[PDB]
Amino acid sequence: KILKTGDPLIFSLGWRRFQTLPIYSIWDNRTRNRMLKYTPEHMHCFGTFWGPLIAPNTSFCCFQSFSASNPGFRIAATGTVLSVDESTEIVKKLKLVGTPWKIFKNTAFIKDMFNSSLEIAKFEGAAIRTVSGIRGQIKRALSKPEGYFRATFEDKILLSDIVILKAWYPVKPKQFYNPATNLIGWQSMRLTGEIRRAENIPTPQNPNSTYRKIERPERHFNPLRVPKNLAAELPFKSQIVQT
Amino acid sequence: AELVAKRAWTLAGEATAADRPVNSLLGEDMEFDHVGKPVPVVTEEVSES
Amino acid sequence: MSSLRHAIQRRAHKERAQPLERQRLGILEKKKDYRLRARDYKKKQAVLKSLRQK
Amino acid sequence: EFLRFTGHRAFTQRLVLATLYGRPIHISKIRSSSATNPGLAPHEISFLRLLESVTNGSIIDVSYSGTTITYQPGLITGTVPGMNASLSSDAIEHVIPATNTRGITYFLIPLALLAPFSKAHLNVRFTGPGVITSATHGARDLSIDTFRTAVLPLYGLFGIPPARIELRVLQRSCAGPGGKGGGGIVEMRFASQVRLPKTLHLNRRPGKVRRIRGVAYCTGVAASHNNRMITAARGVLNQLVSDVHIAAQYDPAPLVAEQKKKTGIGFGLSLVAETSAEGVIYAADEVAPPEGGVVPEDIGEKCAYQLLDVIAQGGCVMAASAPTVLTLMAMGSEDVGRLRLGRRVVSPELLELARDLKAFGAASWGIRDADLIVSVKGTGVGNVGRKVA
Amino acid sequence: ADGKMSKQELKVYLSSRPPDPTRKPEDSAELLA
Amino acid sequence: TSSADKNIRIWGLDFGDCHKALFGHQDSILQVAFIPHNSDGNGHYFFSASKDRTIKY
Amino acid sequence: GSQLKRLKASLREQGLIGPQKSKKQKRQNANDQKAEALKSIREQFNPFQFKTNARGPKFEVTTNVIKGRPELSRARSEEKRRQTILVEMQRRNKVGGIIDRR
Amino acid sequence: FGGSSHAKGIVLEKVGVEAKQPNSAIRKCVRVQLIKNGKKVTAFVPNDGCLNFVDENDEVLLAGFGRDIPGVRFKVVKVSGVGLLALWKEKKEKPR
Amino acid sequence: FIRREQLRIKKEKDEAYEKKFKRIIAEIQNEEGRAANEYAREKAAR
RNA sequence: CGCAAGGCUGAAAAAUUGACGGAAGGGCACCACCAGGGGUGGAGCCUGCG
Repeated sequence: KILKTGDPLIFSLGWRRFQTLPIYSIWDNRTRNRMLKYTPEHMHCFGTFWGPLIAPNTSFCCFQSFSASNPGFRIAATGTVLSVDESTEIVKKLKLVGTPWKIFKNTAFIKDMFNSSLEIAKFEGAAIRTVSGIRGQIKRALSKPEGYFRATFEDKILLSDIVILKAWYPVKPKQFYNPATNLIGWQSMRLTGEIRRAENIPTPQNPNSTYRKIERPERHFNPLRVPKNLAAELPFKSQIVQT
Repeated sequence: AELVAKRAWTLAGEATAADRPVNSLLGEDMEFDHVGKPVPVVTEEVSES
Repeated sequence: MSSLRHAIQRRAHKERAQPLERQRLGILEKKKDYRLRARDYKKKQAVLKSLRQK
Repeated sequence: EFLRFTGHRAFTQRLVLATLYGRPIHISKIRSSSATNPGLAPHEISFLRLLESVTNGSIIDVSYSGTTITYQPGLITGTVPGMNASLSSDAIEHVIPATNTRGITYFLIPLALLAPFSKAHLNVRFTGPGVITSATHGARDLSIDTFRTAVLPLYGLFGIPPARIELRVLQRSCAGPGGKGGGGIVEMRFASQVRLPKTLHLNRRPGKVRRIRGVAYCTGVAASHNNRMITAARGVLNQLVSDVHIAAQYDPAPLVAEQKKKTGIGFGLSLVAETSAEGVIYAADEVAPPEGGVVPEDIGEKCAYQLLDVIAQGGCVMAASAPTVLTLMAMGSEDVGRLRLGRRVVSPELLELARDLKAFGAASWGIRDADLIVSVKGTGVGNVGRKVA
Repeated sequence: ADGKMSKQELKVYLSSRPPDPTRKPEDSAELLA
Repeated sequence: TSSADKNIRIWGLDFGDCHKALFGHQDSILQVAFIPHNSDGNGHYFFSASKDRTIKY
Repeated sequence: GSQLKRLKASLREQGLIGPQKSKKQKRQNANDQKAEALKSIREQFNPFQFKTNARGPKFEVTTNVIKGRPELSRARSEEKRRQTILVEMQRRNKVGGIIDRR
Repeated sequence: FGGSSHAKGIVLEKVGVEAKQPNSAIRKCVRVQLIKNGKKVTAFVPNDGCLNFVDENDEVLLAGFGRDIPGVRFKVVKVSGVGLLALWKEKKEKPR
Repeated sequence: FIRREQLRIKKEKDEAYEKKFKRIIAEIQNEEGRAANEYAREKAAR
């Protein structure tokens, strides 16, 4: 199994065995320490938990459940302690997603993104982006429909497009700490799959999120439409001949 | 119960305007990129210089 | 290089589709379709600018 | 809240050892006797502010009377660009108020012995009205020149290299009106963060004191003052040493806010005798009284007499820098390190440091004869947070 | 007064860096060229 | 301290710092004098007489 | 009149710009203020530092015209933002502080 | 180096750990200190994800690099007795 | 205000990063190429 | 690497050609006269500026 962030994990680290719940975060391209949602297969990601402090470059092992009825390979993760701190800087991407309302040549009005002109005035000048790749900038809050705004893009966007704003919301790890006092007895916090199978709730699945095959028709464009005054003003060697 | 419960709108990756409450952006502290140079406001040291 | 990458390094990243609540508006234009749209518009504007000069 | 201390003696040593060992302290009954100004002193509360600024996760709590604080320490981060400053090369500003009587080396000595055990660099910049860069009458604080070329070579002995220490003054100042005041700003940049200091060994006799070099500084007085001081100090030390050389330094005046005023008018001298053997240096300083107006030749003779006193007295390290070298020796690895103190060097501050280390959890010290060799067992803590790449 | 040290001793002592302790037309060919 | 370079200096007499050099006469200032009694509340006032036919309070 | 002409007339009235007087005219001046008036001159002849209306008051009431300084107000507001918003942006994630109850 | 074909070393510090682009050669290069002679030379880890197995103060075998920083001569072959390509291929665990 | 502060910080941070890594890559290339040319000279003399 | 990089010190002239005017006479101006026209200013809405 892969091992999710937020789900608890029994760390063997120092003399301590302790069950804590970590936060898995990649170091994006050495810029921001972006929070992942799973550990990557066959890749070292950073983790971050709330436990006792150990001098770094100290290796550790990491299990999921101390049970003999595991059919295969009880140890889950390995690694080494990188550093210790208080108040880590883990950061997760939050995308504010909106929809175009009226589309002019460059300035488009974008509707289903904010709720009020106060929120737009906070996010004034922000780098807004289309799914297609068109960049743009939030210019001005719009008055009459409350929650819409004017954003001047790079080129003309389409009504089918989706207009995103990629903010970075900080995520703090939880401060949970079980000691794995095995000779006395201890309560072991379960995993999310065991919780869902026990208390009978299905896993959340979005149909807009599940990948599909996209049927793209071949893009054919209209021919050139020359205006009448220009087509009547240009000279004889380059005059348009249409029967 | 926290692990099994629904994610907050800040922890969902795509937060459209139907999910969150009304003025819920003002309570958050996010960083984001801006576009273009701002105009320099004329301050008294600038006018003196 | 190219031998220093696993098959999971080589594995393709899939493209998301238009949401089903919004599929009536057409296809979700991504970078490839946007490149086609921009090429056609720049070509038509180049012909129109040459016709205006002439 | 857990560990319990009393009194206002060795207050900064107690807070710094609490930060370094991670042991939460509770210091009670600061000024029980004083009815006029009970509670914490302004330099003490400004050191609390500086400790909160450079650490992270430390919780300091001063009581309503001001006579009891408690302190749960955190990690010494330094100037990280996410928590403490905006850029990694940015100097963390610290302002200390105008009602400050102690010198700036009262803040620099605990910060310099707490700085090699940090995570990032330390880039502290002491500005404000009450920043006196001189010696004080006070509790006889060291000057900036005395502090620099008398105690930072001891970090050079421990393996915290002084190639990366950058202590620079931008204005210099004495006390001024009474003991309060200042004005001269400094900045200290520790860029040399070590895991564990080396277990050093000061055992061989530092016999031949080869040379004397020094600094005579004047801020706000005529520049012939340091020349007269050099002639006085040379008239005393030319009976003993052929090469005494004392630099002369002069600054016009520092200005503080009230509309600015010029404060910190004074002059002082700071001699450093270098022994030919190893990193062994004896220092002495003397400053003019901030209202008195005494003779500069009196000051030069006074600092030369103090230097000959420290040369007569000291085994290897003087008692001004003995707590710093002993607490770094305690922070080193789990071996013994051997310092050679003089029998006259042992002081109540040094003894109180020994009591504080025994209370905190470091091992005791072994004292044998050779002046006495004191041998300290390291505790092997080092610095807690450092990004092992 | 003989307290004026030297530029080298000023460079070690009065700088920001603290002093570490672990130091102690001949010929016609050339003229034509 | 009244000099022949057409100014007077005020020194503090602890550390002897010049309080303010003040150029006040058009010619070489001959003499200066304090009023001795601070019984009237003005003992830090002084007169200065110069070759340009002026006294200045 | 012009701003140049009124500036010259006010400086001739304050005696800062007039003809080169002889030693006898300086004797008359030493026989027989101006910074307090020069402050008013340097405030009046640089009227763009402060915001004024042109019309004057709409309804005259008699009971016993600089209406705002935008330069000074913008600098003051930027100092307030330097003291609060930039400091919070620096200490985004900084836990614990000195709890001063006195 | 020396007279041998492979040298051993201590990884002093992974220089270029804060480089931006992933397969930069400044990201891949590692400053090591050879045991036999004592000098600090620089060596290439063969891959940026393979850099994560190289920890500080680990005994590292290194060989020549025979073919963005032209002139770094060595490449890291084994780390703590286990071959680095085997660690990258997830054949062996690293004994620490 | 947040726009001006973030743009100033981004310019200063990018300039400091570019300067530091130009220094690091230049020093590494200098030392390694010096030792490589010395070894090629000592090998060509054999 | 070397020089720059040592404090009679302590914040706020030029002129044989220059400084300032006056009187007379010209030229121009919907920031002037003359002839008219039109805003704003009264009530409500709101961007912006203070």
